[PDB]
Amino acid sequence: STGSATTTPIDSLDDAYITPVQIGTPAQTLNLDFDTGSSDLWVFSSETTASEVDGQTIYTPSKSTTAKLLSGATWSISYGDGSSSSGDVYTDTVSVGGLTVTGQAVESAKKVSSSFTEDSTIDGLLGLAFSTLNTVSPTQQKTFFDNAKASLDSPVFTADLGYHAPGTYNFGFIDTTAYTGSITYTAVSTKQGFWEWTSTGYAVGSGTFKSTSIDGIADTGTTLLYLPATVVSAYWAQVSGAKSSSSVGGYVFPCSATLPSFTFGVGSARIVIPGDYIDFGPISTGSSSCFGGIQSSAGIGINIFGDVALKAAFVVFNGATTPTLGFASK
Repeated sequence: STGSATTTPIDSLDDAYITPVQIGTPAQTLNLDFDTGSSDLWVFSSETTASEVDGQTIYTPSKSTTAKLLSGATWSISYGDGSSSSGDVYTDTVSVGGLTVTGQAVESAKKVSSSFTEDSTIDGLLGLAFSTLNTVSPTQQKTFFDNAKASLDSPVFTADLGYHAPGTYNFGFIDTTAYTGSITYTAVSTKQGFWEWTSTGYAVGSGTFKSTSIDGIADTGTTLLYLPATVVSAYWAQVSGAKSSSSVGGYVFPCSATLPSFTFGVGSARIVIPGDYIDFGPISTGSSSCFGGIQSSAGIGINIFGDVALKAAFVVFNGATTPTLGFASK
């Protein structure tokens, strides 16, 4: 089997992407944030604290003839930005782009952090990291991908995120028309439960490539590119007037600037992030200070290849017995 679904930015900055997902019988379509950095499929629901729901579409398990309470199961998750959610668990039929999993754990939120409440466009998250990170207790649950894997034509999914435009998540096949050149594959460590890999270096604009190993995770659920302070300083030093602002919470730059590109290495291959992808716009409405799309990972504890990086590539998440990650230009 295969599936193919379009993913759409939630706003004009590509702050996140939402993908429609069918849950239950009859189908209830919710728009979920597909998240290769976590492993829980959770939704706003009829059980979510009412004051914490603000425009989201909710899953109502009592209206699904295939929903079943997973008795005794609870979940609770915290993301690296401080966002969180928790609740109980149902199993139900879940379909993405024509690919159907029966008995999928659908984690119903009883509580969500304000950061989720305020995102009216995001009805929940669909985790695509390794199932070892799943937070359901006392019986850990499998991701949608893990459940689908054996039925898929090939045990892979691909992320093809757009810049200020829709893109595609495919399951079970590689669309050879969706990228240019060849796909370069690189090793993955699953020890921490993430799609963790090692970039071979970087370049700033038209500068020379610096060969250096940068361990990080491929995280579709993180907006920006978080890299070591040395790398990030080297980038922003090429933008007149750019500076790290403690009050704002990262690097800002004059909105009048033209940003240089940023290149990262994948083996001997190179992925180029155009400068425009690194512009996250005014820090507040009407400001001439703009927020940068490349930020320091210092104090996160891990480097994160988020959407800024991933949307410059066609990315293969290869879930074979020994997982790997593939990147192609597009």
